[PDB]
Amino acid sequence: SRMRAVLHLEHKRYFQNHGHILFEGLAPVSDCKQLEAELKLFLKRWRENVHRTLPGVQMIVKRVRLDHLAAELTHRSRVALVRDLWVQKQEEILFDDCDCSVLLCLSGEKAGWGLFFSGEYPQDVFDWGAGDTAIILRFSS
Repeated sequence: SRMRAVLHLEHKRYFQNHGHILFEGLAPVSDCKQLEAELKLFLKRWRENVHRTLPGVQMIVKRVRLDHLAAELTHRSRVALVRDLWVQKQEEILFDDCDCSVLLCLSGEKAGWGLFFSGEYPQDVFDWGAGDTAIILRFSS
């Protein structure tokens, strides 16, 4: 089982205040590693919109309620996943003008960890070992 997660008003405050927020254990480490395993395989750009080939992406978004959480932080009625990127390093996260992005770490110490943010990726908030990958999720209203 997994507890139901709930945004506290302080998480909202931190995001309103800094324009981003970082959550430990945002998504289950099991779904994460398990998705990364299918991603390393899917390699016969390849890394763009992996959700159009792997059901695991939209299942994490839908089952961890990232979409509703994103909307809640940004005071939107509804957002939806419109794009994604499987990245190996932080410099691959380029500007996107969507309502809210969520970086989700797939492997390593920081696996299952997730960062919500709008605009350009926040340089010194989150990073992952050279052996680790992550996936960036763009949510739009």
